[PDB]
Amino acid sequence: KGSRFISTLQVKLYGREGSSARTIKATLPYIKQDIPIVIIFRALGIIPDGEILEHICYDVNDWQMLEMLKPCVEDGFVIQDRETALDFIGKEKRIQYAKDILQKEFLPHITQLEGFESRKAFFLGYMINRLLLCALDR
Amino acid sequence: DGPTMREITETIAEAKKKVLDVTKEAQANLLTAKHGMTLRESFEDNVVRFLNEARD
Amino acid sequence: TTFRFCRDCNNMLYPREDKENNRLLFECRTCSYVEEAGSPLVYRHELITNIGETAGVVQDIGSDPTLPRSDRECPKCHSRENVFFQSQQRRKDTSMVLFFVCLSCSHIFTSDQKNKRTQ
Amino acid sequence: LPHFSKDDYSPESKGFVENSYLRGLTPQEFFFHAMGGREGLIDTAVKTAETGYIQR
Amino acid sequence: EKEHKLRYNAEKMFSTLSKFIVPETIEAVISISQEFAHNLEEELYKACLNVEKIYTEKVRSLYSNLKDKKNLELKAHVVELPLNKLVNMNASELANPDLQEFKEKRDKIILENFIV
Amino acid sequence: LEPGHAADQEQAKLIRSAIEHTTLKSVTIASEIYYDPDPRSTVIPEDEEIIQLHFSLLDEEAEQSFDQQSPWLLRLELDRAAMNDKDLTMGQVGERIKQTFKNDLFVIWSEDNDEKLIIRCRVVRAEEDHMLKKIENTMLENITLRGVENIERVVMMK
Amino acid sequence: SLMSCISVGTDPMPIITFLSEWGMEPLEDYVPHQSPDATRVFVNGVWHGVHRNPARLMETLRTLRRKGDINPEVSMIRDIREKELKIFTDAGRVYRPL
Amino acid sequence: DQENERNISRLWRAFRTVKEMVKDRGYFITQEEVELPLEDFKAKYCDSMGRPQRKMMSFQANPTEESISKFPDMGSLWVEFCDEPSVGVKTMKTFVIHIQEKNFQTGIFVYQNNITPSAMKLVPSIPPATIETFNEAALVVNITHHELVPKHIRLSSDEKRELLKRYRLKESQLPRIQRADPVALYLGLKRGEVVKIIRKSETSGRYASYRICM
DNA sequence: AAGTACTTGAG
RNA sequence: UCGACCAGGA
DNA sequence: CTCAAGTACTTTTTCCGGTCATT
Ligand SMILES: Nc1ncnc2c1ncn2[C@@H]1O[C@H](COP(=O)(O)CP(=O)(O)OP(=O)(O)O)[C@@H](O)[C@H]1O
Ligand SMILES: [Zn+2]
Ligand SMILES: [Zn+2]
Repeated sequence: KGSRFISTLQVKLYGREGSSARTIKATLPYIKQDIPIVIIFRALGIIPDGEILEHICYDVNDWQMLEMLKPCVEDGFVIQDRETALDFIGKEKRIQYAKDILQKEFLPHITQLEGFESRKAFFLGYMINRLLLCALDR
Repeated sequence: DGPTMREITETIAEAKKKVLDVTKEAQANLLTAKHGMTLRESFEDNVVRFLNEARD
Repeated sequence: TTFRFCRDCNNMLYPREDKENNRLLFECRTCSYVEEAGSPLVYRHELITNIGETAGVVQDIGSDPTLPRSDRECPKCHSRENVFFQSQQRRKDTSMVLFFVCLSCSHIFTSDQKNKRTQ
Repeated sequence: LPHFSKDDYSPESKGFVENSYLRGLTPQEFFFHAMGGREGLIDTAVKTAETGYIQR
Repeated sequence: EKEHKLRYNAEKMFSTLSKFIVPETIEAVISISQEFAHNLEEELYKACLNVEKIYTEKVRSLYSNLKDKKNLELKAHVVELPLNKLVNMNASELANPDLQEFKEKRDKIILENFIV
Repeated sequence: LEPGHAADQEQAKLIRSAIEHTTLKSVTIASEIYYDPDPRSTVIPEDEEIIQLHFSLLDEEAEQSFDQQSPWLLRLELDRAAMNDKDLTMGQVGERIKQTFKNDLFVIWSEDNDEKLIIRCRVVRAEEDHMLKKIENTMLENITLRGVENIERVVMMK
Repeated sequence: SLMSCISVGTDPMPIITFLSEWGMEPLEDYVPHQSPDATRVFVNGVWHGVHRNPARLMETLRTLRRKGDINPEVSMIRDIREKELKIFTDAGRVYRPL
Repeated sequence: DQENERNISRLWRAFRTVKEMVKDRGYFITQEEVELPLEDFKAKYCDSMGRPQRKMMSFQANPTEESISKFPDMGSLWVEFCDEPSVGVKTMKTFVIHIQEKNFQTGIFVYQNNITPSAMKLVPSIPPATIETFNEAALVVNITHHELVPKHIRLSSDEKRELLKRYRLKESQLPRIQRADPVALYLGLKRGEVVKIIRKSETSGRYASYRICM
């Protein structure tokens, strides 16, 4: 109960089986392009790629899944800071706009409040885990 | 007819036992699939076949 | 493959070649960190897969009522207590081999009469 | 159905009606027949316009 | 012209196949292995560049399959089986008697598959 | 089939093989990128016997073209059953790659007899890492080993 | 069907508060590589946190609903092969007695 | 020897079909000439090393006595084959000027892989005469010999004129054969030419249709 | 859903 | 006296 | 200046009482 949010998040796996370097992007409400997941994680707070890895893969004895994450880490690598990630949501105007979308329109169930940035990040990773899970045919 | 019924009932039975055989054999990884089919696809044909032979 | 991360900033490690001493190094592009590669293997493909068949064999596997029980005695503890699933690999191509987990030793053994498996 | 254990490929499990109509159907047999029967009404409805447009 | 230079290296392998010649005595020297090197090397020149590529890998399959043992030891002793036919043989036949068991298994069981 | 071969089941088997389109992808188990800095000597002890019967014999100008080459090696294991069933030889496979990439890629391979079937590749002539990953894509998905393009799963019928 | 009903919709906070007080580690403090077997707990498709031994927690809730303290309509599932525990206070679910 | 002979078989296979095409087109070639064997084929056009020379294969054929009765204006044709897989603008002019001086009415050019877009845009440069391009691989098999392909027959200006009279037809009212059509190409069919197609019927025994060119 | 019939865009 | 939805028939 | 992909468009069987709003 609360208007009844029509917003649906799509987490996509670009490229097919046999296509070199498969990237994972996600469509966020009210921002036209589908931005790489590593940028989202950095925009949420998780900045080192390996803390971002730890959010998707819950086992570090699973190289098959991690190898599938390697190109996505490379894609996101252009942006290394949280503020530089919020900016990559098109200054100061595009940064507050970004800040607002992740709170209000990105995963509005769970919470729309504030500091729950971690909760949304683990959830994002859960979705990405369940995505790569059918990609491996597991 | 009564005896005819027993005859029908055991026709099903002998065909269900014929399935069980092909099932536990395919579980024991001994089956060989006829081209353009998985072991699974090839197995399922046999099941369907024994049970349709049976009904008829 | 089993790749490492750059200490100090836990970022991904990228390869670099030390053409002088002809050895592989793992360089960091989020700083000045470097480290000798252990293995000469940098990347692995694996088209034909054998990993995903024994998927989710938690301790509570024997508690699942939705699972079937059999009479097959254990190869190590020798208990006639079983819970078995089909090859958990969700590919069309997959075979219907059974994977029996014992309700005592909690060790997995198959019905396969072709391969000398140890996983 | 939730009345079966997992990885059951047996005639009974994947919808084999061992019974005659005179004898009567088991609840599981009844439900499986019910799914198969519904497929008939759908195909008659789906492919009836497609066939009609073909004539036109 | 430059082929003759390459032909030299070809003989040098059947010369060590001396190190293959050892278990012929251990069940059922460096001089006859030099003579038997020329027994095959010139016989492969016969098989090749006829009337008027192939050759290079032919020598490999002979060395690799004859090196074998203790499965091809049975096929290697029957050699000292003629050394004339062995040249035009190549591949699936030069294989182990233990391998031509699985080769029969695969080929004879796939014949029941693609015959629908 | 040809009129004078109608019932010859063996003639059919030959065509069956001659038309069914086979890609390297179908006979490969896995591909690996190894950093083997010296071409003459291999870090992999399994590939010891491979370099031996290939460097000695294939002495046909392969010294200056090349004595390196590329330190980055692409190594791929093939399946005996896949190779046997879809009738093939390491020599057959190896020469196709060798004629797809011509003299821009140095190809070597293990013999049919060997317990592990392998094909070793090196570039000829900065960022070569990804440059080689592109070479394996053209090798698995763009190479024809046997048969006619667009033709799949061919079956015999009496 | 004759016996089937549709869930009217319950409140998830009295179960959220229950869970945390019964061994639920909050997601805000999850150490994924330290405890990598941990069963993940979802209340109406909201990942709240994880539980170290799902077996005993499960029966606490199962017997808690059967007692009448958890609403009888509130459906809870234990996916052992997936290490997951989903709970539904949701309005719209069709249930049947057994 | 291995895959050397596969190019050879194919070249001879194509030669036979080109022979058949010219024969069926109306020109004078014998079945004894067509059925020319492979071992004999090699003996004539294969070089000192067994490599076939396509320059030698090139030949001229003249109209049969019966052809001159139906279509008298039908002139002799020249068939050339090139040893260059990619046929240049230099070689094409050597062929084009051959027909222009020798006043040939028609000329078939059999190429290996391709012809320069430069060279191929010199075909209508010599009227009244006409040129026809054909790929070797296409000519390996005589498509006209297939089960499903009935006998198409070229109608004379008068045969055609008569057909339209007797069926009270406008040219449009006739079923059409495309210029690009494999059989239309085999018979060097020109826009407006009519073919009498004799097919076999499960109903009449024999039924004959007609097709106007595109 | 599957054509068509175009723009839009890379090499 | 106008046409939209819904529910039905073979 | 070729050709891959994104863009938009147009179809979807036949006949045969009630209730709503508004014309
Ligand atoms: N949606 C539809 N559109 C057009 N025609 C239909 C139709 N539904 C039924 N019909 C007509 O009705 C005929 C058959 O339908 P029914 O008469 O209701 C079955 P039945 O013949 O009484 O018994 P059966 O079910 O044993 O065949 C069809 O062949 C068709 O002519
Ligand atoms: Zn660093
Ligand atoms: Zn045990």
